[PDB]
Amino acid sequence: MKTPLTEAVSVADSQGRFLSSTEIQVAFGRFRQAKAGLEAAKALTSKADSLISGAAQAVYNKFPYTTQMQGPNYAADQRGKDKCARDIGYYLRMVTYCLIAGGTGPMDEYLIAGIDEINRTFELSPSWYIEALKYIKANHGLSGDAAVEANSYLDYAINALS
Amino acid sequence: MKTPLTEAVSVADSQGRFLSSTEIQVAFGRFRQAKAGLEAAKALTSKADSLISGAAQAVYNKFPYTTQMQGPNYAADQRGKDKCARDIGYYLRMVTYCLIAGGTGPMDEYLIAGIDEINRTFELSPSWYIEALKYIKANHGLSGDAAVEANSYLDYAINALS
Amino acid sequence: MKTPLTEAVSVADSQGRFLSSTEIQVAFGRFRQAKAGLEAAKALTSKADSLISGAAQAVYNKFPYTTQMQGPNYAADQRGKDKCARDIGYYLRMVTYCLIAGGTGPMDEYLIAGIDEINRTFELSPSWYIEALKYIKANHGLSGDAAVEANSYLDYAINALS
Amino acid sequence: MKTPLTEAVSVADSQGRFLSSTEIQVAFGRFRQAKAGLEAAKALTSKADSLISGAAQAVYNKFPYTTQMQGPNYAADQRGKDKCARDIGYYLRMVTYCLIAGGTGPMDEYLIAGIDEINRTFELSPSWYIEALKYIKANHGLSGDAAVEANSYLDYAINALS
Amino acid sequence: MKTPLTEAVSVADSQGRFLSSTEIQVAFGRFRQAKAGLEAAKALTSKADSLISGAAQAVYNKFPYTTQMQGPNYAADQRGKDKCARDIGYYLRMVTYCLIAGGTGPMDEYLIAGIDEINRTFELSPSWYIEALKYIKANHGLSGDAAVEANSYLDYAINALS
Amino acid sequence: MKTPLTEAVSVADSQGRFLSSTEIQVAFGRFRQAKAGLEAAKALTSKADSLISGAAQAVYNKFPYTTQMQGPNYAADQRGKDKCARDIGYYLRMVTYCLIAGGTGPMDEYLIAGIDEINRTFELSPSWYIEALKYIKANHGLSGDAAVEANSYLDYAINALS
Amino acid sequence: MFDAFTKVVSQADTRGEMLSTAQIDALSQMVAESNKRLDVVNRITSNASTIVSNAARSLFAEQPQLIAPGGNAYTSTRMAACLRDMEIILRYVTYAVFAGDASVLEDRCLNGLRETYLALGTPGSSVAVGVGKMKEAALAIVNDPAGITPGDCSALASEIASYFDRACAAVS
Amino acid sequence: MFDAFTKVVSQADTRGEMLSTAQIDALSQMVAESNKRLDVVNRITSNASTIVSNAARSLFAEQPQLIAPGGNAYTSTRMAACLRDMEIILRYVTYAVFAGDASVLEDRCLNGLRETYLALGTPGSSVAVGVGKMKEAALAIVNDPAGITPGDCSALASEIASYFDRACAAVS
Amino acid sequence: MFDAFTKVVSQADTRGEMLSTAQIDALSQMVAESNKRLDVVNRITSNASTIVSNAARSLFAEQPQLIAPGGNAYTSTRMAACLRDMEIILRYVTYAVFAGDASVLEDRCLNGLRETYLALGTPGSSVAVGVGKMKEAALAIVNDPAGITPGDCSALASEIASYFDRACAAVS
Amino acid sequence: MFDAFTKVVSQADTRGEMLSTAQIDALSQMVAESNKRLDVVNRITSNASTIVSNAARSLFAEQPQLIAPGGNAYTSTRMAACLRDMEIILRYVTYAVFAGDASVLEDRCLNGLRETYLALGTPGSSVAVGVGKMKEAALAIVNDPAGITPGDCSALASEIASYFDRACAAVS
Amino acid sequence: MFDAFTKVVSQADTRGEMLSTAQIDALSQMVAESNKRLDVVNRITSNASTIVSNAARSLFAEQPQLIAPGGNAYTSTRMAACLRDMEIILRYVTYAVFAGDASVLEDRCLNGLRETYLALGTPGSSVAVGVGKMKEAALAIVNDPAGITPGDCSALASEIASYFDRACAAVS
Amino acid sequence: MFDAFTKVVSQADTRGEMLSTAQIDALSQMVAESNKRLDVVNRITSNASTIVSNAARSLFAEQPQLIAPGGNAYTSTRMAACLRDMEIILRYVTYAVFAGDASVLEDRCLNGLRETYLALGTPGSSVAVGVGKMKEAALAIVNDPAGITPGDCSALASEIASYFDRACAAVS
Ligand SMILES: C=CC1=C(C)/C(=C/c2[nH]c(/C=C3N=C(/C=C4\NC(=O)C(C)=C4C=C)C(C)=C\3CCC(=O)O)c(CCC(=O)O)c2C)NC1=O
Repeated sequence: MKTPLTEAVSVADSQGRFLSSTEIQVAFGRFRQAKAGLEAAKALTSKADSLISGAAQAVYNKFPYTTQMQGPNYAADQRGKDKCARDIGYYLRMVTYCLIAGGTGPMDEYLIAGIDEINRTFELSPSWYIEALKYIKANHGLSGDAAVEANSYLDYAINALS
Repeated sequence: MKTPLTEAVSVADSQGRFLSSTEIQVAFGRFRQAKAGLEAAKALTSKADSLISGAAQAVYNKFPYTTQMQGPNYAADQRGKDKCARDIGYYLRMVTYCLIAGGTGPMDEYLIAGIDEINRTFELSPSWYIEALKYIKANHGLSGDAAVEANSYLDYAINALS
Repeated sequence: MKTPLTEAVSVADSQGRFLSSTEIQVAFGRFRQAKAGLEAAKALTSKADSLISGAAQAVYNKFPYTTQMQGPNYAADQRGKDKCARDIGYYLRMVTYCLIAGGTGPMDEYLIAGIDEINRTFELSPSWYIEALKYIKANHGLSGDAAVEANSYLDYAINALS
Repeated sequence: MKTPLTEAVSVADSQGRFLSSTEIQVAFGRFRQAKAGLEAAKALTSKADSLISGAAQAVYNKFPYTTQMQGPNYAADQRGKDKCARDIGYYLRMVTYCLIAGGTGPMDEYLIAGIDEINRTFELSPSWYIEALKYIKANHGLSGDAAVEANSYLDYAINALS
Repeated sequence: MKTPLTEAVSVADSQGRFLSSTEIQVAFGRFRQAKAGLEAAKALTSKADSLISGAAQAVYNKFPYTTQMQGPNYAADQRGKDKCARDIGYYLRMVTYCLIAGGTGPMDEYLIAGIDEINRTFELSPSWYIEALKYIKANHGLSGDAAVEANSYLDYAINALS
Repeated sequence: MKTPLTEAVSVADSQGRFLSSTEIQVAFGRFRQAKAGLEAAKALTSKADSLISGAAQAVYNKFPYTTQMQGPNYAADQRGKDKCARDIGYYLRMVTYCLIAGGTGPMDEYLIAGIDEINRTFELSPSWYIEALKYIKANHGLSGDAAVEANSYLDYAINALS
Repeated sequence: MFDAFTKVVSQADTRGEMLSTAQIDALSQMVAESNKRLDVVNRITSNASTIVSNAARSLFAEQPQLIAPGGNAYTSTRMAACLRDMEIILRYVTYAVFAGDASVLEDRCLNGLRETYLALGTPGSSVAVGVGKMKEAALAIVNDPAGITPGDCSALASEIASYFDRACAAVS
Repeated sequence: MFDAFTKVVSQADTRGEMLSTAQIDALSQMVAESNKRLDVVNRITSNASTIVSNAARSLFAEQPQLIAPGGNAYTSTRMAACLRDMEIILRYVTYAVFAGDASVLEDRCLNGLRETYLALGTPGSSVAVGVGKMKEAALAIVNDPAGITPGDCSALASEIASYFDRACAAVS
Repeated sequence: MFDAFTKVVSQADTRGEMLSTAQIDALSQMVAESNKRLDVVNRITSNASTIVSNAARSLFAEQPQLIAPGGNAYTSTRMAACLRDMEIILRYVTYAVFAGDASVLEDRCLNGLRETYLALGTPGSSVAVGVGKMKEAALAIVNDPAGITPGDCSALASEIASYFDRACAAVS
Repeated sequence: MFDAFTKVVSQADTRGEMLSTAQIDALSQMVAESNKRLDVVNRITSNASTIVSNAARSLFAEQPQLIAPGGNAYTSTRMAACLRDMEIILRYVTYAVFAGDASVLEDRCLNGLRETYLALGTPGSSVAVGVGKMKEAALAIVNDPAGITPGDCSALASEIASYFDRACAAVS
Repeated sequence: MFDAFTKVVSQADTRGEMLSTAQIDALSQMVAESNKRLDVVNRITSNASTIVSNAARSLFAEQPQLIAPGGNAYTSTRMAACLRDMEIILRYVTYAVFAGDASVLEDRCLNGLRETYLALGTPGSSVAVGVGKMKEAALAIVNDPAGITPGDCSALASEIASYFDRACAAVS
Repeated sequence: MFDAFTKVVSQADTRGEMLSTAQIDALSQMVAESNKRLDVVNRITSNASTIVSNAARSLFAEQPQLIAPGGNAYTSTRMAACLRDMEIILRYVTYAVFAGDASVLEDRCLNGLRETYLALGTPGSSVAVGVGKMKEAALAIVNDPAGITPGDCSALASEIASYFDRACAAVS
C-alpha cells in the first residue's frame, strides 16, 4: 500500500536494512500530519450524507441526460440514482481512509486499480465522477492543512479519471 | 543514496507515480529534523580537531599495542598515527554529512561500502574504530535531537563494524 | 499486424519453419475472402460522405447535449462538428482497410491502440462512437459475405470501445 | 500441433484475443481444402498394402546391400524385411493423418521429432526412406489437389531426412 | 575447448578463484600423460599415409557399393575416392591433435560439432567412418599408454557417430 | 566441493558428457598426489597436540594482550584459552582433510565460508589465526611433496584471512 | 490441444490404425456443416462484450452479496478481475467451438480453476451462474434467424451448450 | 541523483572538506522556505492532467500539421505517446522541484532525449513549445493567491521556470 | 502489510464503514505517544549487533551441543546462518514496532519458518531461547532512563515483548 | 512486416486516404494470379534441401579455398553454419514470395547481415555466389511445365528473382 | 556429491575427528588400485553406444509390447526418450565408478526417478531389465583380458555391479 | 582460450597440417620443465594477498594524490575496487603462466581495459605502476632458492615477466 509508514518499512526491507534516521523522519512527517488528517476525516464523516446528495445532485445538474436516458448505466430511475450515490459514497469514504492512513494507499487499492475497466465495461463516464469530486472540494468546508491534504486526495481521484 | 528526499523520489519514480501526500509528509519529516541536524553538524565541525585527537588517543589507550608494534597497519610511528587520525577524521566528517543530508546515505556511499575489504586487506581492526566512535559519542557534547540523531549515525557506524 | 498473410509468415518465422500446407491453406482462405472484401471496400468508399454525415447526425440525435454543451470535447460549434466527422471518417476508413487486408490489423495499429488514453484524456465518450458504428452497420447496405465481414470489423470497433 | 485449426486458436490464445475474421479465413482455407484432403487419405488407405510392398521393393532395388548384409539394421532376413515394411507403413499412415488434419502436425509429432536420434542410434540410413517416399509419390495415383497436398507431405518427410 | 589445462583455468575463472592444489594436480595428470601422448602423435603422423589408404580400403571392402554407385556422395570415381581419403585424413589428424592437447577438445571443435548436419545434408553414412576408425585402431600399432589414449579418441569419434 | 575427483565429475555432468581422457588425467593427477597427501595427513595427525599448543603459544607471544584483556573474545582466562586452542585445532583438522581429499574443498565448506562474519561478530582478529598458521608451517616438519601440498593449504587459509 | 480432426487422428495413432471410412465420413459431415460453425463463432465473438456485461450485471442483481462491501467482487481490482474471468471463459468457449473439440477449453482454462477459486475465496457457484447466463445469451445470438441463410443449427447449439456446461461444472 | 543537500555534500567530499558555515546557512534558508516548495509540488501535481491536456490541445491548434494524417502525432499509438511524453516531462520537473536539484530531471529524463526524437522523426521544437505551455500554466497555478497563506514565492517560481526551461532546451 | 492506520482502515472497508469517532480517537492516542515508539525503534536498532551477539553467545554457553561438531551451528556456513537468523528476527521485530502492527513480522518472517527449520533439522526450541534472550536485552535498552525525557513507556514495552513472543512461539 | 495488402494500406494511411479504385484493381489482379504464387512457394519449399545442398556443393567446387583447412567453411561447426545460412536465406525468400512484399526478408534477414559477415571474416561475395546458385535452381523448379496447369508464370518469376537478387546484394 | 575421499572426510567432520590411520590405509589401498578403476571407466565409456543400443534392442525383442503402437516406447519422441534414459543411467553409473562413491548416481539420477516414471506411465520394471542388460555387457567389457596388463579386477567388478543394481532397484 | 598445446594445434589446423616433429619436440621440452611452472603458479598464488597489499601500499605512498580526497582511490567503494583490480590482474597472470599462453589474460582481462579506465577517469599509468610492483615481488617469490629443489628457473621467470609487462602495457 502507499502510506508513509508501510513505505518506510518496504524500502528498508527490500534493502535488507534495519530502519535508520531516514525512516524515523518519515514517521515524524506522518505523525505530525496525522493531527490534521484525523480531524479532517472526522469532519468529512459527519457531513457524509450532505456531501453525497449534494454531489450527486451537482452531477445530475451538469449532466442532465443522466437522469433520463433509459438504460442501466444512467440514473433515470431509483435503481440508478442509488448506484450513483453509492459510488459517490465510495469515493468519499476512500478519501477519509486516505486521510486516516496518510496516503493514497487505500484509494489505490480499493478503488483506483481496475476503475478503467469498470467504467469502460459498464459505460460509466469518468466526467460524471469528476464533477462529484469537484463539488466535494467546493463544499467539504475544511480549512488549513486538513483542507490541503483532503483536496490532494480529491484531485488525485480526478487525475486518475483524466 | 539513503536520504529522505531522494528516497521519496526513487520510490515514486520506480512506481511511475507523481509524488503524493505520502512523499510530502516525508519531506516534512526531513525539513523539521533539519533544524536540529544542521545545528548539530555545525557543533561537530567546530569541535573537529579536539574530537579527533581525543578519539585517536582513546584508541591508543584502550589498545596500547597499536602505538608500538612494528608494521604498517599500526601507529608506532608518525606515519601510522597520521593515518589513524586521518581515518577518524573521515568517520567524523561522514557523521556531519549524514546529519546535513538527514540519512546514512553519504556514509554508506563514501565509507561503509568496501570497508570490510579494506580492513581485511590492510589488517586494520574494527575494534579500534569502534572505540574512536564510542569516544565521539561520549564527548561531542550535543543535547536534545541533535544528540539523538548524531548518535544514531555513530551507532550506525558501530553496527557496520560489528 | 493481424492479417492472414502476415500472421502465416510470423508463425512460421517464429518456429524457424518453411511454410507448409497449413500456411498455404491460410492464403487460400485469404484469397477467396478477398473477392467479397475488396468489392465491399469499394462500396463503402463510394458511400463515404453519406455514411459519415448520416452517422454524425445519428450520434447528435441520440446524444443531443453534444451539439450544445460549451467545451472543446463537444460539437456545439463548427470546430467540434468537424472533429467529430473527421473521427467518424477515420473509423470508416479503417473499416475499409481491414476489408482490403482481410483482418483487424490496420485498425489495431492505427486506431485501437491508445484509443482509451485519448478518450480519457480529451473526455470523449465511447458511447458516441458506438452509435456512429451502429449507424454504419444499419446503412452501409452491403449484403452476403461483404456484409458479414464488414460488420465483423464494425462490431470489433464496438467491442473495443466497450 | 501444426494444423490450420489449432494454429489459429494458438495465436489467438497467445495474444489473449477472441478469434476474428483472420482466424475464420484460416478455417475457410482448411474446410475447403478438406474436400481434397479427405478424398486423398481414403485413396491412399485403400492402396496401403500395394504402396507399402511397392516402396519396400523399390528401396531394396536401389540399395541391394540392404537385403544381404548380416546385422540387425538390414533386411537380409524376414525380421528385417518386416521392420522395414512396418516403418514404411508408419510413413504412409502419417501422410494420411496429415491429409486428414490438413497439416504436418501428426507427422511432426509422432514421427519427425527424434527420428535423427533413432536412425543414428540404430544405423538406419535416411537415403533408404527417401527412396520409399519417392516411390509413393510416383505411384499413389492421385491427381489434382489431392495429389499436390499429398506430395507436399511426402516432400516434407524427404526434406526432414535430408 | 576440452583439455586438462584449459578446463582447470575455466573452472577457476568461473568461480572467480585463484588456482589451488586441485588445478595443480590436473596439470600434473596432464604433464605425465603428455610423455606417452606426444610420442603417440609422432607415431601416427609417420604412419599417416599408410593408415589412411588402409582405412579407406577397409571401408570400400566392408561397403563395396560405395565404390560403384553413381552420385556425389559415393566413391565410384576419383573425385569421390579423394574426398573419402581427405575425410579419413581429417579424422586421423584430429586424433593426433587430441593426443597433443590431452583431450577431445580439438576434435570436438573442428570435427564433431556439426557432423550430424553434414552427414544428413550430403548423405554420407556414419557407418562408413566407423569402419575407418575401427581399422585405425587395429592398425596403428601403438602399445602401452599411447595405445590406450589414442584408442579413447578413436572410440570417442565412434560414439559420436553412433 | 573443490577436489579433483568431484570437480571432474561436475564439469562433465554440467556439460552432459560422459567422462573422457581429460577427466581420467585429472584422476591420475589426484591418485599420484594422494601417496604424498595421505602420508602427510598421518604425520600431521600424530603431531596434532604438539602443533596446536605450539601454535597457540606462538599467537599469545606475538600478541600478549590476548592473554590478559578482560572480555570474551580474548584468552585471559581458561575458557578463552580453550576456545583458542579449539579453533587452532579446527584449522589443523581442515588442513588434514584437504590433504586427504586433495583440494581446499573441506576447508572451503566447513571453515572458510562465513568466517568473515564470525570474526567480525565475535571480534576475533584474523591476525591471530595467521600467526597460528605460520607456526604450523614452520613446525610441521614434513618434507618433499607432503610439505609442499600441506603448505599450500596453510597459505590458502592465510590468504583467506587477509 | 486437439481440433476435431487431430482428436480422431491421435486416437487412431494409439491404435496404430488408419481411420475407418466410417470415421472419415463423420469428419466429412463436420466439414459440410462448417459454415454454420464459423457463423456461431463470429456471432458470439461479435457480441462478446454485451454478452459479458449483461450477464455480469444480471448476476450482481441476483446476488448482491457479491458487490456489497466485503463481497468477492467489491473493490475495483476485484470487479475488474471478475469481469475479466467472464471474458476469459467466454473466449475459451469460442475457441472450443471453432476447433470443434473441448481440449483447449479443458486444458488451458478449466483445469485447475476450481482450486484457484477455492484458494482465493471466490465463490465458484456464482461464477457458474454467470457462465450459465452467458450461455443463454450466446445461444439466443447463435439461433437468431435474422440476417442469415436459414437452416438447422440445432446440433451445433447443442455442442455450444455442452462447452458452457463444462465450464460451469468445472467451478461448481 | 542529488537533492539539494547531497549535491552540496558530494561537492564537499571531492574537496575532503566539511561544509563552511556559509554553506550550511544557505541550506537552513532553503529549509525555512520549504513549505512553499512543497505547496508548489502539490499544486502542479494536483493539476497535472489539465496542465498536460490543455497544453497539448493548444499545441495542436497552433500546429495542425502535427495531427494531419502523416504528422508525428497522427494515429492513436502516436497521440497517446505524445501525451505520455508531456506527462513524463511534467512528472520529472516536479521531482526536480521537490528535491531542489535538477539532477533527477537531467539524468533520467532529458539526457539522450534529443537523440531519441531525432531518430524517431519527432519534432523537438514542437515538444519544446508544448513544454513552454505547460510551464506557463504550471506557474500560474503555483502563483495563484487564492486558498493559501500569502507570501513571496518568486524565487521558487524562478527555480521552477528554470527546470521547464532545461527541458525545452534539451529537445530544441 | 499493515501499519496501525491501514490495519484499522482495511477492517473498516470490509464493513463498508467510515471509522467511528472512538476508533479515530484510539489512533490519535497512538499518534500522541509516537515519539516513544520511535525512540524504541532507534534504540533497539542502535544496539542490534550487541543484542544479537550477546544473546547468541549466551545461547551457545547454555547449549553447548549446538556448537559441538555435529551440532546445527557447527561449521562457519552454519554459525553465520544462525547469527543471520537472529539478526533477521530482530530486524522484523523492529519493523512491527515501527509500523505498530505485527503483520510485517507475521507475513514476511514468521509464516513458514517452523516448517523451514523442521526440514533443515534446526532446533526451533533453541531459536526461541535466543529470541527470548534478545527480548530481555531489547527491553532493558528500551526502558533505560538515561539520556531521554522521562515518561511512561510501559504500554510500548508490553507491545514490543508481544512481538518477540510471537517470533518465539512461531518456531517453538 | 508487410504483405502486399498492408504495404499499400500503410501508404494510404500516412496520406489519410482510402485506396483509389486503381489501387484496388491492382490488388484484385494480384489476387487473381495468387494460385501461381502459392505453387511457387510450395515448389521451392518442397525442394529446399536439394536446392540448398546442390548450390552448396557447387559453390565449394568453384571455390575450394572455402573448404581448404583455414577457409571460412572448414570445420564442421562452420560448414553446418554455412549450410544453415543458405537454408535461412532461402526460407526468407520464400516468405517474401508468399506475402508478396520484400519486407520480411529485408527486416528479419538481410538487414545487418553485411556487418555480421564482415565481423566474422565470412566472405560475402561467396555467400552471394551461393544465393545466385539457389536462385537459378529455384527458378528452374518454379518454371517446370511438368505436373501443373499450363499458364504464364513469367511476372512471378521476375518477382522471385528480385528477392534473391536483394539477398545477394545485401551481402555483396 | 562425494568422491571416495570426501565421503570419509565428511563423516569424520561430523564426529570432529581426524582420520584414524586404519581409515587412511584403506584410502591408500584404493589409490593403489586406481589404475584399474580408471580402465573400467574408459572401457565402459568407450563402448557406451553399443552397450546402450544392444541392451535396448534386446529389451525390445523380449518385450514387444513396448514398441507395439500404444506401448510406452512407440513413436519417435518416446523411443528417443527411452534410449536417452538408458544412456543417462549408464553415464551416471560411470560417474560413480570414477568417483568411487554412489552419491552422484543417487542424488542426480536415481532419486525421484521411480516417481517420474509412475507419473508418466513408463514401466519401471522394464527400465530395470534394460539396466540389467547394460550391466552384463558392461562387466563383460570390463573383465575382457585382451589388450591390458593382466591382474585381478574382481573387487572393482563387484563395485560396478553394485552401482548398476542400485539403478535397477531405484525404478523397480 | 588456448593453452600452450592447443595454441600450436589451432595454428596447425588452419594450415591443415600435423605438427612438425620440430614442434612436438618444443612441446616435449615444455612438458619436461613443467614442475617448475607449477611451482611458480603455486608460489605466486600462495602469496597473492601480500603481493597485492604490499604493491598497493607502496603505490599509494609514491602517489598520494590517488588517496587524497578527490583522487580515484579515495572512498571505500573505490579503494576496494582498486585493490580488487590488482588482485584480478594477478589472478589472470597466474592463469597465463599455468596455461603457458597469454590468451586467457589477453581475452578476458586486458582487452577493453584501457577503454574502461578511460571512461571512468582511472589513471592507467598508475595501475601499470601497481602491476610493475606486483611483478617484482612475484619474481622474487618465484626465484627464492629456499625450500625447493635447486635448478634453473630463468626461462620461466622471463615468461612470467612477459605476462606482467603485457598487463602494464595494456593500461598504459
Ligand atoms: C468472414 C465472415 C464470414 C461469415 C460470418 C460467413 C458466414 C456464412 N454462413 C454461411 C451459411 C449458412 N449459415 C447458416 C446459418 C444459420 N442457420 C441457422 O439456422 C442459424 C439461425 C444460423 C447459424 C447457426 C446456414 C443454415 C447456412 C447454409 C448451410 C451452409 O452453407 O453450410 C455461409 C455459406 C454461404 C452463404 O449461405 O452465404 C457463410 C460464408 N461467411 C463469412 O465469410
